[PDB]
Amino acid sequence: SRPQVTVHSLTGEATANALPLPAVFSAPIRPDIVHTVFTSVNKNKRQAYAVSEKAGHQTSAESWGTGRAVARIPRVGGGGTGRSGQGAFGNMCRGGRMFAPTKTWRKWNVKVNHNEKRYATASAIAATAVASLVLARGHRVEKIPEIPLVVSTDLESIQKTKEAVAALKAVGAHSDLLKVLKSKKLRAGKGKYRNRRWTQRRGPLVVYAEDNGIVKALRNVPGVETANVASLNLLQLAPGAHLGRFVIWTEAAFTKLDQVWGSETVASSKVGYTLPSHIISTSDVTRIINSSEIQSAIRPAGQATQKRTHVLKKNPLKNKQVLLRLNPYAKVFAAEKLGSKKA
Amino acid sequence: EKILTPESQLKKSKAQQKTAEQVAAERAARKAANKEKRAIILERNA
Amino acid sequence: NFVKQLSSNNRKTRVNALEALKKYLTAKQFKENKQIEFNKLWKGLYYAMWFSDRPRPQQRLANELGELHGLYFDPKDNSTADELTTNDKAFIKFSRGFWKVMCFEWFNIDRYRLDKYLLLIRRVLFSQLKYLQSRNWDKKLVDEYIKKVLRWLPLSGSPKVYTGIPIHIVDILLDEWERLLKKTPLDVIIFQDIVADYNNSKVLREKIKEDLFSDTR
Amino acid sequence: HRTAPKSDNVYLKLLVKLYTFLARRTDAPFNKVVLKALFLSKINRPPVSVSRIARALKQEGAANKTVVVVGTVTDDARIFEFPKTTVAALRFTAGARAKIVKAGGECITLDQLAVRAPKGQNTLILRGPRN
Amino acid sequence: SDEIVWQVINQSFCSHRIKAPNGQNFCRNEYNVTGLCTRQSCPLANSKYATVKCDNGKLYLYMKTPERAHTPAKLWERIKLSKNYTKALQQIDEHLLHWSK
RNA sequence: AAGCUCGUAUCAGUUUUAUGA
RNA sequence: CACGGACCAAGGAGUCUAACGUCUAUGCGAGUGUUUGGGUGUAAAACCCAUACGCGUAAUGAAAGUGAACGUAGGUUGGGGCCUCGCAAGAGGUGCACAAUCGACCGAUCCUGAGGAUGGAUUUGAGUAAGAGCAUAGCUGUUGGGACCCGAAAG
Repeated sequence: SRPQVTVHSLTGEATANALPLPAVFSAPIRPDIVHTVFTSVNKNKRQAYAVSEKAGHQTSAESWGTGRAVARIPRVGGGGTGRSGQGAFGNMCRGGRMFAPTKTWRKWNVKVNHNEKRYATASAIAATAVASLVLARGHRVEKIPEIPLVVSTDLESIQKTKEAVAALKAVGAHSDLLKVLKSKKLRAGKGKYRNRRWTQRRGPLVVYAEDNGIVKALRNVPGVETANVASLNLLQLAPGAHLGRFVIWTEAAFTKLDQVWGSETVASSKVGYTLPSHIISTSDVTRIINSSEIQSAIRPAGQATQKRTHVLKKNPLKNKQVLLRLNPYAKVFAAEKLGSKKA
Repeated sequence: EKILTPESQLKKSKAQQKTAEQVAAERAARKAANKEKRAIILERNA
Repeated sequence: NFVKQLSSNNRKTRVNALEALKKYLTAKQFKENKQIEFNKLWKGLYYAMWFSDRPRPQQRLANELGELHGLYFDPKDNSTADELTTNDKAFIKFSRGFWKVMCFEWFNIDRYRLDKYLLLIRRVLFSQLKYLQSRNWDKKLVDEYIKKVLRWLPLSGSPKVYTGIPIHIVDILLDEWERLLKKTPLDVIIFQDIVADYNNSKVLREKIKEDLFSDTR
Repeated sequence: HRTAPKSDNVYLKLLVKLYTFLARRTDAPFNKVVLKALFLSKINRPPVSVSRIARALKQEGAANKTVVVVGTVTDDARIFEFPKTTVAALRFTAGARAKIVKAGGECITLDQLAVRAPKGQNTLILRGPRN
Repeated sequence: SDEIVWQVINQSFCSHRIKAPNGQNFCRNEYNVTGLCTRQSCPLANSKYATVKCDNGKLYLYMKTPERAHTPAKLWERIKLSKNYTKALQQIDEHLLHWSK
């Protein structure tokens, strides 16, 4: 057993009821897998494109030949047209065939391991309960009264959008929606004319367990994606393969979340699946090292940065002072003169 | 009332002094061990 | 329950929850039995300690928590020439709780939280002992308690225990034994028996032999 | 000479982070084995059968030994009998993990191991069959 | 954890770093002490963490315990700092009692 | 380039002595 | 020597795919692979999964067959480590992977001939020593595709 999460109601006050932690939230937060899983999964909702099979070969051009004092590129026949006697066929040639034309049967979709895929989302979900992780991902969550923010199930019932944004204002995401909204920008590409004209920031994900008009309530309010706890996307959770979307859960969703994934106590629901195990015990190292344990079986430390010995080469012969550190006798060699010795 | 040292930080002072009083005893017995060393070298050079 | 009021995210319910527990522990007859309900109680009282990272109410909370072992069975009634008459028996389980919980949770405590739990492990071993009765001179209690400390943490031959844990008792016992304010029931130096033992923690083996026996007392 | 791990797994980089520290500060050459071992590639971290663990404790006087394998412990159905022994590794296959729990002993991580055995007192390091 | 928040934000994106031409990094999290994004300097990795901010002319010493990690709204815990720089430094040293130098 | 054993007494575009056509 | 270059702009050449590999990473592991399909969806995404199938998990042979414990799945020698003693230097014990030698079991040999029993003759083995695989991705190799781009006498 862990701590236990408080649930707030749609005025923003703490109700005496509090839910246990599901312990999907104790999955490994593997940013490595989230990346290598996201990437593939992001390429899956893609269309083909190719260039026209005919185009480039829709010319009737002939290679002029050897010893004609012009380059041997296939040149169009005809006369009086100005397209006569000129380069078609060849990647260099204007109106020629583009080098190795894009075909439709490029691999566009990407096959993932179903386990890997799942691991990902667990990590994703975990990181969505960390706050700091969420603050670094974006998401103005300085005013949300706790993470993970779990909300009373009467959130689903709200019909009119107007009221259901006031569910969020009271909860505190007032800021996160104004992060979006204010962020509306023109796309900076040719995407201005491939129907990608706009782009704004990704708001809160809302997670309901069963709909009573939440999906429609929020479908307008910009950036606010909702998801049924039974699905739960990677792409909504790790947007752009950055861990930790800010997530509101509903009381009902949160409770079911245990069934969906499974713990030590409960089963699984996904068939023969188990949440993955840590290859460490504590995701912190500096508790192992600044221990009572390890620091008891250890040779002592340095200064972190050595006091350099011998920086510059003082030479004896000249400099008397060094010629006394090497060989103390030379004081005695000089009081007796010794170089100047009579026989 | 009044505030105490943390128990890790309290242990530090205990195992700094187990080294600091150890080291200054090692150093001061080396200052004499090199004074004696010097005198062996001087008498050898002569 | 009590665990969930003690492991609450709300502060003001964890204050009241504890006071209610104090009244409840005083009530005493209800809690006569079950090692596991005791174990749990301790687990509950762990989370309460963890919610205090301010510097001087964790200095308040740890002492009050240890203080439990006292209020829990008071020597005003006084067991005299007597065995384990459900005051003593209650204490000997409630210790085992703390010492299970704190053995279980030694890894999982975070760097900036470790300050507390060490202070708690001091206050507790002081307020344990403190109840060996009013004093520590309890011939039929002590040898039982030396079999419900020895058989759980100072054993070391168990690798299952976290060898950083005894190391801490090792340092602390003497500075808080003399927070008793001479002779008593010291047997306790179980340490002599294990300094001793081969096939143990080469670390403790040399941490006792340097920190314990260097001091004269 | 192999320097730092080619792995991307950040929990493994956390181990190295510890063992590169324990290598240079402890000077028990147990550590300088494991820390070098951690880096090794995935064809040279071959999996250790729970069988090859059971064989290794038949070895005399090794009744009280924390067997360590930097690689993975795999389950085996062939062997019924298994000693009550503490076993540390990187990966415990759910199967194996169980096969050690029911027998009594513990399955423990390299950092659990690093705590209990800092210098590495009373350990045994096994390797999976390379060829 | 934190050692698992760091190495994610450290590389793998702390969406408020500025890469100076210098190479240097700069956590623009309106709360950190040194403008630089560095372990034990970022208020996101580290869990105990103090700073001074101003608000009006009022300079507060915000402090962030690790108790309060559950509850991101009551995260910081501020203090008006006198305004005689002499008492103010003593004011500071009081609260920092037993932290990282 | 990776892996394994070593980290050495592992050798060298070198001289010498010793022993043959 | 010879070939190219009057100048300037824009274009302009190791690509994609299929088979088959190496290596590294990740997931799981004696298993492993959801995505032909069905269920579901805020809809070419995401989330779920029945039955099968694929590759691996237990070998020796040519038509017919048999089956891996004398065993801490060995006897020694080393052998990373670890343990005892020593301030150290060392010595002593235990020995992983692996290497070397002695072997054995299983199948197959050279015979003995009670259709081939039984005992000897000796070796042999992508043999067992007591599983490492499966899938996805990346860097890359080989081969086929117009296949780095441009250029031929053709039918």
